Amino acid sequence: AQTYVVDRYQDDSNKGSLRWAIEQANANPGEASDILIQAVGKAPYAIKLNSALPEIKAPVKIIGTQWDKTGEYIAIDGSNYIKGEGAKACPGANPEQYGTNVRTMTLPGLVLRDVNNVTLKGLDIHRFCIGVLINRSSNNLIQHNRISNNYGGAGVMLTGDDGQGNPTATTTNNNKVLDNIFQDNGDGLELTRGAAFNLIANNHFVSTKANPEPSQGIEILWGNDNAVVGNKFENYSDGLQINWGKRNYIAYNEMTNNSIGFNMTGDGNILDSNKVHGNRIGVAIRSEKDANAKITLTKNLIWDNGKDIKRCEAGGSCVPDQRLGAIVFAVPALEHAGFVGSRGGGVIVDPSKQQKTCTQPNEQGCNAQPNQGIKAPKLTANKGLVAVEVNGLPNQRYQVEFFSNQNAASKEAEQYLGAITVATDAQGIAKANWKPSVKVASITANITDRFGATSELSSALQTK
Amino acid sequence: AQTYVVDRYQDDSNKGSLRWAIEQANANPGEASDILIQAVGKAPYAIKLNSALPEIKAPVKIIGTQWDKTGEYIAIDGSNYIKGEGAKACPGANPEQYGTNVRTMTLPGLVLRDVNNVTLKGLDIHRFCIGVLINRSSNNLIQHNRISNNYGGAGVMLTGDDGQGNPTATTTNNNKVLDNIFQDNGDGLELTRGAAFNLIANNHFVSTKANPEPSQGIEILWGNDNAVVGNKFENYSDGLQINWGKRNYIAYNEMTNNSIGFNMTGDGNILDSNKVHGNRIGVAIRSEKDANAKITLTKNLIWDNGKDIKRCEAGGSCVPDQRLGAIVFAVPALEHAGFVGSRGGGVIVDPSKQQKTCTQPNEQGCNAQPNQGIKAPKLTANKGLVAVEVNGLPNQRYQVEFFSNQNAASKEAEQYLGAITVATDAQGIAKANWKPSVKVASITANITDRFGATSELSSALQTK
Amino acid sequence: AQTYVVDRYQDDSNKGSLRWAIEQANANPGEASDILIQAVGKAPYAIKLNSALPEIKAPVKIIGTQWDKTGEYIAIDGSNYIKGEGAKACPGANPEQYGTNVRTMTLPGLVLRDVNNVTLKGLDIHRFCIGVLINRSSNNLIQHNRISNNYGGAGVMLTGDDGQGNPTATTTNNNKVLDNIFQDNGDGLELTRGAAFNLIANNHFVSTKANPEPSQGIEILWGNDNAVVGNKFENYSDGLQINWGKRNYIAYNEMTNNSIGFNMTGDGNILDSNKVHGNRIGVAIRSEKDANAKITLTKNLIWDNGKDIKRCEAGGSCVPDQRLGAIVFAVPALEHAGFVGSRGGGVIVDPSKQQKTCTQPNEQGCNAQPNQGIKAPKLTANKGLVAVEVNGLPNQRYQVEFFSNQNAASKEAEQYLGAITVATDAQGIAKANWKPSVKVASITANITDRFGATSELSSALQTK
Amino acid sequence: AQTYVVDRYQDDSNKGSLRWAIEQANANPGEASDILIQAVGKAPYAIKLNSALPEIKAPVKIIGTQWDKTGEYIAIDGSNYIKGEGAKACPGANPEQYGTNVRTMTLPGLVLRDVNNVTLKGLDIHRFCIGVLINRSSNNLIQHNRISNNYGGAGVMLTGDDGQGNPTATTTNNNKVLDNIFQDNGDGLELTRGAAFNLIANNHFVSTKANPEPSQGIEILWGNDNAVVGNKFENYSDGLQINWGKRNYIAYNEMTNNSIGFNMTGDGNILDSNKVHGNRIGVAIRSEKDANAKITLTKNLIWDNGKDIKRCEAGGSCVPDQRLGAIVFAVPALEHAGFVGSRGGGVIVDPSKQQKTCTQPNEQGCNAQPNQGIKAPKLTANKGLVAVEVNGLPNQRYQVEFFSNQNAASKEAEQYLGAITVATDAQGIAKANWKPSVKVASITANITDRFGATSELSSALQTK
Ligand SMILES: [Ca+2]
Ligand SMILES: [Ca+2]
Ligand SMILES: [Ca+2]
Ligand SMILES: [Ca+2]
Ligand SMILES: [Ca+2]
Ligand SMILES: [Ca+2]
Ligand SMILES: [Ca+2]
Ligand SMILES: [Ca+2]
Repeated sequence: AQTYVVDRYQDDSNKGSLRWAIEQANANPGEASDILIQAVGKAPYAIKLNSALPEIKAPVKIIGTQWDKTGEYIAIDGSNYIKGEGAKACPGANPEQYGTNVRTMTLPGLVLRDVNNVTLKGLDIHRFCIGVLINRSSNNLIQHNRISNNYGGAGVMLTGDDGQGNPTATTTNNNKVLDNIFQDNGDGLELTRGAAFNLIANNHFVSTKANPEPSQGIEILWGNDNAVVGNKFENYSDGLQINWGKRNYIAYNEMTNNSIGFNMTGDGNILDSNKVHGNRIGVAIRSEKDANAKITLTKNLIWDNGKDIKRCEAGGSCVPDQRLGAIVFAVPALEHAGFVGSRGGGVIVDPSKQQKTCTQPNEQGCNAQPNQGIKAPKLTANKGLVAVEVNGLPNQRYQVEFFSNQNAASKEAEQYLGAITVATDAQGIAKANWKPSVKVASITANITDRFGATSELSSALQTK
Repeated sequence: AQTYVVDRYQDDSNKGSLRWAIEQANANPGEASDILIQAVGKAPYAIKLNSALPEIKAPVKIIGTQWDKTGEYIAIDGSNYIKGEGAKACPGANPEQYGTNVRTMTLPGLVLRDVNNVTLKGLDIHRFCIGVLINRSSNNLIQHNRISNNYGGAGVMLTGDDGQGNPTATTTNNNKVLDNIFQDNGDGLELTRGAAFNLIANNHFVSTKANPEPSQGIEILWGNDNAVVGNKFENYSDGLQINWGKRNYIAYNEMTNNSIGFNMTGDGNILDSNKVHGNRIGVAIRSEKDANAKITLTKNLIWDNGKDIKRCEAGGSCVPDQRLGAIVFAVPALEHAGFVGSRGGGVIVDPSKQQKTCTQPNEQGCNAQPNQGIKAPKLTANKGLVAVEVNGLPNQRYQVEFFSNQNAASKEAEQYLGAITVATDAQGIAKANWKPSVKVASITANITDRFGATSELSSALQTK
Repeated sequence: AQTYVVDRYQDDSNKGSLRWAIEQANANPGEASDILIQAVGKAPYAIKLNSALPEIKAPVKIIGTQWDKTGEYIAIDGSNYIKGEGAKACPGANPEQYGTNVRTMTLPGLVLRDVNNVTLKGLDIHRFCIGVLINRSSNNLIQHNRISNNYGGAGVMLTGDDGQGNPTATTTNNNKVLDNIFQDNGDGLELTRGAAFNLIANNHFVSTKANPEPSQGIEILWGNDNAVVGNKFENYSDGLQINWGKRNYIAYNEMTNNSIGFNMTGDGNILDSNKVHGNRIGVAIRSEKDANAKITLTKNLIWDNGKDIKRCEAGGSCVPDQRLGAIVFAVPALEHAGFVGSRGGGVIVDPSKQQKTCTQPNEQGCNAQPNQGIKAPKLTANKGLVAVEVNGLPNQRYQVEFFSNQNAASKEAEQYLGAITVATDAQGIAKANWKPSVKVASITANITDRFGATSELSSALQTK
Repeated sequence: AQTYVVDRYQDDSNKGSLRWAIEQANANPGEASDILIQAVGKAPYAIKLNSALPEIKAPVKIIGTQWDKTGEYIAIDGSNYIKGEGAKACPGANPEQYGTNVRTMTLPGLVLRDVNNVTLKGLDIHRFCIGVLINRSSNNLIQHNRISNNYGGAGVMLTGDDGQGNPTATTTNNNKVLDNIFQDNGDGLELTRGAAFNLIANNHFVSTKANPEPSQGIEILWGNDNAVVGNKFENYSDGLQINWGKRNYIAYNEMTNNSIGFNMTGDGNILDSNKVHGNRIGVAIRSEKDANAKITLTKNLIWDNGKDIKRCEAGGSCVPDQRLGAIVFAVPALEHAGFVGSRGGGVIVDPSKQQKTCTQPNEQGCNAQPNQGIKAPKLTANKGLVAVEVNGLPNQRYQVEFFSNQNAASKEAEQYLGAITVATDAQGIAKANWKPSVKVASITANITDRFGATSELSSALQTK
């Protein structure tokens, strides 16, 4: 009824199996049950399934108990029933589409749907299409797990999908995802279709050359009001990509060796104090249909980008003549004309549907320049002070953030120096002087308007 | 019905006043209304109230519109009707008790109760007892405000109090508190009595010599499952104090010039990657009645403490012979025997109710050593390598974290060097060698057991 | 009514005959009656029956009273009505099958069925097919008898057979079989189809060249929870063979001149302190469908085997290239592919039904290596001490038993030296040193895991 | 419902305790439940109870899980609630009586009453009065446990007591007691008041100087039809004592350093092939009221006795002028006149109740010489052969067993040489010659009559 020992790694409905334990817990939906998976035989430890597990329908804890003793995971492996090679193993909702960058809820290892308060600890969710599907499911806890080699939807997919494809705002919330290793998953983790107020923190999102399609470490696709804090993202096309999700607080993450560190859209998203380095582009902000979306950047250390890392599975930058740097507007993705890379397994997008970024203000049938076309400030040396000039809307507040680099040739933002607040006059101009806190080589600055839209960096100002 | 301009700083119910606008919005509880407060007259700008505003009962946005133009706040000031000197201005639920370190919901400036989706922007909530009371109220947004000189309950109090004093878990949730300056409030911000899944981020919590009773920057008192990220905490008795709240994720905060940086209790709380420096004690972990509480510390930079900062308004360290350092167990607070400082305005605690921390095996009538008495590891220099010895329970996982200091005399944790995972044998011993990543002066380490309990730091090892 | 004298060795229903006495006792099922068979004429003494006796249906004692005076038996001889030569005299349940190694309850001398508390003493149950059939019959006593030349089912068959062929667990129990000579019976004694908690002790089970089919001294075929103690077993194919009976305690028996001493399967069976010598194989442990069966050996003296004794009537070892020794896994029997010998009189097994023992871990359609593939330990000389290495599962108890031989070339287990208890670490390794108790020539050891599975013997270590 | 983890060594009714688990299992009497006791803290491991556990009322397995990993026991300790020193801690049914040698069912650690199929594994049942009470309870399994320091009834007491003190024959049966260490228990194990068909095997029954009253390793007191095989008995007053229990098969046990090895009464008991050495008396056979009781000895190796080991807690031999040796008739115990030692804690026997052994054949008011006064045979050297003369009843079978000693002065039975069968003539005489199998120093012999009564040993015959 309440504790179920799993002392056999066979996949059948007889006492001792993981399947059995789940079927037992499911017959007591009211009871909070602990499913305790023992170590059996010798490392490595794996339950190789022969069919999909039944969906989880009780507030259970599935604990790989070996982690408590040696830090080793107990795998739950779908490779026996999920045949195929790479992303071809994972059909989408349309069966001619396959992989991770297509609508799909296919072939999950563990399904948390219409249920709450599930804990997963000590497991390796290995070689499914979706590792863990969390759908209309809240107050769950996923920590001290490995999530590996899931080549379909995502390693962990939190989606508020109502069934019909519409988002829900109050169903897939308040989940925690802590201290997990996400390795070689097409998309590491998805927050999508209304999933909100979730905490994703202190995880390692890593891809290697083994990954069939290295796409997004985290993809936020119409997911909202989440917190993404203190994670590391390596070797993906985009470390984190937002597709029209809103009001997510993304802070103190490290994004490195991706094509793009942060691939951004969506009104109200904030990147705060992240370390973004060793990418082709640090932060990209794309044009989108919502011309009132403001994407905020504050205190981010963004440096040592412009690396030749062209990796473009439904994101990233592979356009050869693409403008590189710390923060770059109007970078194209899957939905944009000019984009170079895969748009998804077995997908053809119609050139008639590919969106264009407006190059003149009155232009029609295009997405506005993002962040309402806000312009980087101008820096000039002025008798040992740094003089900043802001060009924006009239009678408005602007937050000027200053950054330094120890390399005098660098034109990015290696160290954060501090900020000031300025008010434009009736022509939209504001000037101000600012003494450096330290003695430094080059200085950049950007601005954030009253709605939270942040500009690109100014040209570097070289001192001496 | 939907937009209400406030063009008069008088406090009356006639068209144009803040009071009027709120009364109007309250008569349309279904309608989301914007209350837009204009600049009137000359800076500084203040609406000096003559009585409590009516409680907010509609999903409104109260915007100080001057912030959008020059970054200046429009104050809402209770000093006309909240007379008294210091904390004596603010009676508690018991009227002979006063101030911030007592049960109180008295004399708030704005009451958000039994209502959701309220936004406050551009305001200075000045000289009330509680600045903003959020009580059984969810999905609110408090940003770009100043919260000043509130000497009662807290600058912002999020409490699930049911009225009788019992917590509620589903009423006071999913709130955001972002980019605010909290200055000279007795308690900067409270998360209490069940308030959960809130995000408190990128705020400055500061106290000056003007503060009548400088207590806790943030106090978590039976508040749970919250995220506290990227804030700065200066000059309080405790930067952040937890009193028996559970499972809060506290990360990437700076705690400086407090008596205690983090004053901790409560099962499942995690301090991750915080900067804790210039305090008497960096992190204190108190004994408590729940002997199964595990408090986790991981990757925290804790250094330059042991300062002579004795400031003890319901927390802090003022005990003269108190052991100082980075991480210290069994520090007393208000509920503990041996404590030195105020236990609250007009409160006498009975010496019969003051709790003691057990010093001896088999001792009775006391709280166990916290974190289940976990012991710091032993470091020894060993053929150019650093040898660690772990002493814990048998056949268990332990996470050894290594820290370095560039000062060879420092015995704390200035820079985080990395971690290894070890398994104890049948006597509860594990050894491991570990080469420093860099060439450094002194090295410390701690351990975290399988339940998330983290030890104090080892003795420093000087390399020479 | 209560005592019936048998003073005539004719077989008829008139007063004085054995038949008469049994018919009389049967008409008083409530009365415990003594049937006292006198000596009549001169030795040898025999009642030569002309038809089957009626089945026994009262709690009688059938006493051959001559044993009380001179130790001579009074025979009950079926050779007049059981014609045929050898095993061909004894059809099975299927009449085209014949002999002892087939399902059969045919042609018994005395039938103890649906009755309890029968004593047989002082008799020679001679030349029937089954000597004494005990079937759904309990609390009986069989001692000081001879059981001879029964070439069908068994000399004594205790079976819980319900009639249809299914076992019963509570019907054929608590019987005792003590101080009898079982000579030249195909199967000496059977414990089968649920018969449990019986005591078989201090009997001599012997076969000579007269025996048509010398099979199993004792066969346990789905018999459980019995005790088999202090018997001698000579000249059979298997001294004692278990076929999937469970939890029998087999101890302090002598097995000699058999092809196999103990031919073992069945979860929970324990061989304790037996003397097993002068056989082709001492103890064989077969593969079986129950992959969780653990067969335990402890303190057995097993030596002087590897004899050229190929005798394989439904057991034994006749495979020419068969690995020989003290304890050998995966030896084939009747149900196994590769087996060499009779599979039963008039039985053809289908090559499609013959079971194979898996030779690789992932192999399909085969029985696992028995005792879960437990491996013999490794012995090495180590500064005059004996160093043992165990390779097993991680964090487990193993019981290492040491044995010596006075012949330095012997690789078996002549004398039992003592045991130690070791705990494997996280790689499944344990080492231990052990000084011999005596000064001896060669040393072997085995291991028993926590589930009671015992390994084969290690390579011999010669001390020099 | 089915598996209950015990992860806390506190004694209370809250989740995790042993008490809790038992209360839970008791509410599902139909469910077979596993109670799994974890290792908690550091070795040694003990649950110190504060009150009696509730009686066990479900077919549970109580497993100390640590044994599976390192061979260590988890103790269940009654010393907190069972105060007193030594046997004085344990009142009997009469409260002025105390200890182990009195009617008592007081203060058990685990009560198995009116319930079946209980397994105990991996535990140390420490410092109760009765360790485990098995009373009207069957098909239980007790293995791999320690049973220590129980100074009342017995370490393990199997009794068919109906409550009033009357035996039951069908209630306390088919239990197994295997591979346990019984240490410093007053009475190691009891089979009493009708308990039958139990198997007690491969246990170590040991007493040290710590034992307050070292009485009987095993006491059989009106227990019947049991098997006691392959155990070791050291340092008690009697290794094994039978008090009027019947038809027990006691075989292949080692009895050493006791005052008496086997202290015997009771019709139908058989001692077969035991090793009895280093005691004051090897085997004692007492007089008793049942003058038809026959006690059998066959193939026992009994030598090196006559040691000065006077230890007489309700058995043993302490009479100073007592006849010593291998097999001795008419040794007194508790119920006999002439006895020297304790007759039980706080027991006074009335000299009017003390039984006397008849010294003349038709003497009145006394117990007959045991084994019907059977006389040892007479041996004489006869031209290199050994001539035996038997003096017994007329026209009877006698089984002559021959024994040798390698010491020519020894008059006991060190090695078993073989047996012959003789028939007395009308004067009760039988003579026979017998060549020794080996060349040996001295030879003894005894006889066993047709009813199973065995004599003492003859005078030794010295061969030269
Ligand atoms: Ca994607
Ligand atoms: Ca995806
Ligand atoms: Ca406070
Ligand atoms: Ca307060
Ligand atoms: Ca057979
Ligand atoms: Ca047979
Ligand atoms: Ca006793
Ligand atoms: Ca007793």
